[PDB]
Amino acid sequence: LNITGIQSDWKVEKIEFAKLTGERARSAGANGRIGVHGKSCTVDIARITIDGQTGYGSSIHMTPEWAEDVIGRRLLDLFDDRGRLREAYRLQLEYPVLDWLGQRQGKPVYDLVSGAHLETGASLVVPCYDTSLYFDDLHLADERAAVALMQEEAMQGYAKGQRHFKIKVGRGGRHMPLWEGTKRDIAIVRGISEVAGPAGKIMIDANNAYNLNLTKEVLAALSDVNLYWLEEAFHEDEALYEDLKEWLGQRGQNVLIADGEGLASPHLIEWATRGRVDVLQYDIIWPGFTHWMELGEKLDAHGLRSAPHCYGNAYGIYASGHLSAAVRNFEFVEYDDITIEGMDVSGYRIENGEIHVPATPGFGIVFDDELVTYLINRSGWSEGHH
Ligand SMILES: [Mg+2]
Ligand SMILES: [Mg+2]
Repeated sequence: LNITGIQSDWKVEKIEFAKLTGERARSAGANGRIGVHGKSCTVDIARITIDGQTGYGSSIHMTPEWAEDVIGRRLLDLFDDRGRLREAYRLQLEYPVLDWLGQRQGKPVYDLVSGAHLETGASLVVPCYDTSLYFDDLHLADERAAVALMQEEAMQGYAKGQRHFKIKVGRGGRHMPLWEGTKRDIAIVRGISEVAGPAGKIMIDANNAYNLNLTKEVLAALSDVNLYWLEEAFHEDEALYEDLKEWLGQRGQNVLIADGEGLASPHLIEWATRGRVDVLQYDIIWPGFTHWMELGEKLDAHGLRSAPHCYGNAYGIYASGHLSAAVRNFEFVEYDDITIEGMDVSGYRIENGEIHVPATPGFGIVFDDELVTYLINRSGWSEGHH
């Protein structure tokens, strides 16, 4: 981030907070470890005002008491001598602040953070995948029926421009009997592979419901299906992933190991640098965008891949698209089709397995000021003044 244009008199004038609500296009069922996710979605949003101009973005871990202590601070003082937002402000304010900087400079965040030296202008187009393939089949006793239902769901995404798909597996860990559930996982993946076709990338996500041998059984069953990655087969463990990697190598089966969401092992990155994990999946909100810019740099330096987790928060989708400009080995935007009341994302569009990020200021999302003001006053909160 270049902050040489930030004037020292620009101060945080107001911070306001509200929870926006919406719905995903199709209700999401269970996954390997927990129950139905549902259709309702929310996004916690803050609106910051600095030098008479507003910026909007995701905000977490912020209380009115915390914000009260930030009012009156100079924007410059929120940054490192290296142009990086200080740790203390990231979760609460990085998104509103980055949006703000984009509004004030009239640039999309991707241009602010890319560190690019070549002339800008080229449209930002980023691979994405459909993450919405949950255990939506559990009400069906028949395996073939289950496959057909999941194929239809994949087709729904395909019609909306999705070409790559992540399929939840691990049905036998908790929700179905172990052996039947595992057979069904395999059959569903095969079925979706037929939908996606030869250029469609297929990922599977067990949400830790497998163990090493169950994982080997599933992978062997799916030899003829080109799987792009295997995500959270079981809780990350250097010894188990070392084994799996060697096993995959012996079979010449090319499947990336992906991990890192939730409460990750504190040694996961170490394990990745030693070759046990290929794709890292820390969440786009926590630890966040600034963190990911630094992490992405380190991962790039080791030839490791970045695939920020995003689920449960629609805002993170658009953030992920912008982050891609700052990380060489950026894999995909994890996409969930969500409509949030008051959050106009129409500048973005999906086409042929890619999300086209608009070149408009900040994150290119236009919030409904009046609705947000209502929500702030009704249930949210406000600190500072105009
Ligand atoms: Mg996952
Ligand atoms: Mg994990």
